[PDB]
Amino acid sequence: GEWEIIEIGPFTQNLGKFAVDEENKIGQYGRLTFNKVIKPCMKKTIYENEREIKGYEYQLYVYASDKLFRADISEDYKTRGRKLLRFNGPV
Repeated sequence: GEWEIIEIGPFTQNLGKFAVDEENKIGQYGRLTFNKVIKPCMKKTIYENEREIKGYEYQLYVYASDKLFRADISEDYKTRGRKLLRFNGPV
């Protein structure tokens, strides 16, 4: 368990892809969000000791046209959960 931001290209757009494809999950009715999906993203892996988990939290900020957004991805184990949900962005 230790890491953080990596790149500033796909790493961001990535969440954007699953963003609209997952926006439904955490929520109920997804929408359009491809205006400006990026913002200061970040990621943090989560490995046990001998490969008992090896999770990864993907936090992306989707700055769409209608406004600024952001989702949170987490895929850990041992006492975690794997899936994309978060999709907000306060002001």
